[PDB]
Amino acid sequence: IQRTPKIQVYSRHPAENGKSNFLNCYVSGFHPSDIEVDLLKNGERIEKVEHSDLSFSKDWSFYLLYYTEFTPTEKDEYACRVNHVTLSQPKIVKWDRDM
Amino acid sequence: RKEVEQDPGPFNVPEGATVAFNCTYSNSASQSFFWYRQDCRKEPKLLMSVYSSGNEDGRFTAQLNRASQYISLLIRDSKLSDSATYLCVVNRNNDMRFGAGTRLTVKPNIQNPDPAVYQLRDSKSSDKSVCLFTDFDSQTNVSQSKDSDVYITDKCVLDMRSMDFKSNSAVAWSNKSDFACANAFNNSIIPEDTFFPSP
Amino acid sequence: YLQPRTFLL
Amino acid sequence: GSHSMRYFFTSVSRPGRGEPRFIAVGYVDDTQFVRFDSDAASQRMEPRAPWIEQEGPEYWDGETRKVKAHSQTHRVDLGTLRGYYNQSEAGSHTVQRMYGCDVGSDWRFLRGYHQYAYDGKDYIALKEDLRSWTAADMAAQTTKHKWEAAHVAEQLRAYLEGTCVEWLRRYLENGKETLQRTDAPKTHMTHHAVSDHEATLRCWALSFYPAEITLTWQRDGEQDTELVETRPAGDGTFQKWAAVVVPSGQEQRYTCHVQHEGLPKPLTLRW
Amino acid sequence: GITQSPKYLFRKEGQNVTLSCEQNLNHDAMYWYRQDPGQGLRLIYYSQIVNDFQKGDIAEGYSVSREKKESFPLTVTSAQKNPTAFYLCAGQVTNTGELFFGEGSRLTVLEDLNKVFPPEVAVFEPSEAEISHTQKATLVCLATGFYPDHVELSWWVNGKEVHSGVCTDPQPLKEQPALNDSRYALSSRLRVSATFWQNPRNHFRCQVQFYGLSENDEWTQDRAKPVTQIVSAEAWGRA
Repeated sequence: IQRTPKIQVYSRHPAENGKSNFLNCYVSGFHPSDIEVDLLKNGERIEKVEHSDLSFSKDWSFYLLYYTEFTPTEKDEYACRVNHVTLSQPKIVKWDRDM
Repeated sequence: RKEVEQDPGPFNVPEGATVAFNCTYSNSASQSFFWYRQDCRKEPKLLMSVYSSGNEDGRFTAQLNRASQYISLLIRDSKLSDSATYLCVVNRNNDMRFGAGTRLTVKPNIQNPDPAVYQLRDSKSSDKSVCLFTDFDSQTNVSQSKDSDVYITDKCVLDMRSMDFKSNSAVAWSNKSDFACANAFNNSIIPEDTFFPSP
Repeated sequence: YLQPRTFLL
Repeated sequence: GSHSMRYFFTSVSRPGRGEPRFIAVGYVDDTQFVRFDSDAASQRMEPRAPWIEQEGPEYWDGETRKVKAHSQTHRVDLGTLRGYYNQSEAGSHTVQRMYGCDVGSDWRFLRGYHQYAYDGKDYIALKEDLRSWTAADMAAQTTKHKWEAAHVAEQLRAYLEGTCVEWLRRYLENGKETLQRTDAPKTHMTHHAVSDHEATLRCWALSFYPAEITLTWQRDGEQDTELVETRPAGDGTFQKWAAVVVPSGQEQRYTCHVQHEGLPKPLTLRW
Repeated sequence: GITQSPKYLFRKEGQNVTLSCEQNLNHDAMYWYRQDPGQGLRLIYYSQIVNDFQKGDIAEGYSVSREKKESFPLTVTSAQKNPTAFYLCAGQVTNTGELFFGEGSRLTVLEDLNKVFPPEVAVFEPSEAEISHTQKATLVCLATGFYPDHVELSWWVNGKEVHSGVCTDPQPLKEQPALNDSRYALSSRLRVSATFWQNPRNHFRCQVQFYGLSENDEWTQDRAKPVTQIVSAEAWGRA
């Protein structure tokens, strides 16, 4: 069985311009455990992005959290590039301050 | 204490009696417990597994109390087949750690004692002779010889299940020819009615 | 505390 | 309140020569505190929380010898399930094992878990009565009756009901500042109008612990509401938002109901 | 049904020795315990999976290797703490925890190769006094003057081994207990009905298997080299 990942692009605190915040990409509910996740600051990946240890929920579906420190602006566009064995092409979920 | 501590013993009970064993393990996280039986100069043989329920296996009953961390084995109507050392086995991780053990020796109830010391001669020769102390009551303990040239054995319990007859025995011999003795088992508390046939 | 005992499938 | 300690295991087989990856993680009320990865150079049980850190040398040695023993068990479990399903060694399969403890506000034992999974599908699982098993497919029936004869659940019951709850209670005390806390959802509301006739109300819940919350949209007290999975913020607290698209002018009809362990009164939010 | 070899063993001081332990029941793990009188069983080495092996409480001075699932040899090196001692091999079923042992291997060290002797077996016939008094006949067998204490005694009645009505001594008897390298003695008894012994047609034989020197050991003494042999005495009925 192969389950497609559930992606969420959001921030730690309510995104205020100029305020030191965190950009989180929370991928969950995917199988197998092999997944590649990238964060796109203005279309390009960030060189230093730490992540959590891999684990799964009660339904055996794994979940990860990729985060990076950033100062949100209006001109900057953020997204989350996620690829998996169930994705024909990498999925890029753009970031929204309201979601 | 130790990781597995039992009773020092040994346990010398008459046939048919009930013997109770005890065992205390120090590791509260242990989860696998077993009682093992080991004969003299033999390997330990699994008697039964121990579970918190308390499994009864015929004449043997084992109980477990994880709270007090104590394991008890109960043997009812003990037969001569039960004469062995009973080891308490508790787990460390997946490895099993053995206790020092407690020994159970079952004494047969001699219904009709007939103590006597018979002299047996060799098949091939007659200058080599052995004294046999047999059919005495179980209350007699045969003591080793206080002499260098006489060799005495310990009480051996023989079972003739063809006749439902059980008999004790003790053998004594010597290297030099001048040992035709009824004085062989003189160092023992031999009965009064012990029969001594002439040479 | 990992359980001290390991069980095979 | 109600706490828990769980241990999650993942063993993915590598086709041919090469040691399969072994993953072990421990969670105390959805809080990771220990970890182990067979592809790391440390080769030891690594702490991911401060409370477990100061436990002495004897603790880490005993835990490492057991995670290495759990690894040697999962090596055999990979090849065993290969024969159960009649598979080749050239494939890569994932084995997932999880056993843990559950404990309520009374700090007494309530439920124990011990379940397996092979290639993302259920395999064998320990029932709530802790003395009978559940087999998913036919191959699982082979190990269901193999563990019934060996009384594996009574030997597991001595852990789930015994040692595991004792160490769970110990882990809660050592990390009281970051374990038994009940933070409250800093709820608010946003209004995004997609057009001049409709608008998307959205009910936020931020910085709450534990992850147990309920966001429901109701109109005048009375299910096509967009709800997303409870996501972590990273700082130890969680987030969750529920949004409903409403026609312009009828925002007074809709209300959001936030319920959480930290909240003494079930909140009702209105625009 | 795991098998350990050899059942009885003897090696000189300073000479290494390896005892094998294979299993045909497809066990999960293999263990190596040892027994010395006065204390319990102490773990030496154990292997949960092939190509692995973990130390025990007294692993210093011993070495193992689990290169195959159906073998776990233990090598008793020059660790001098091994006089007469019981080395046991076990096999565990991780689901049950049960340990299945082999018949055990007894290792004894000898300083002088000229201190090994075969047993002198002799079957002593029952006396007429016992036949008339108890209507029973007891045959006592004696195997004397053997070192090391590596013997296995059995009775054979009319070409068939018997177990009922036999009381062999549990431990051998030291002829000179003052020494550590003392020659041993073992006595057995076989009791049968008088009418059985009064029959000349019956053949009674006391067989004693001795575990001693082999072909790997050189012998430069006058007396015959005490190789692994079977010494037995026999007797017929008497009227």
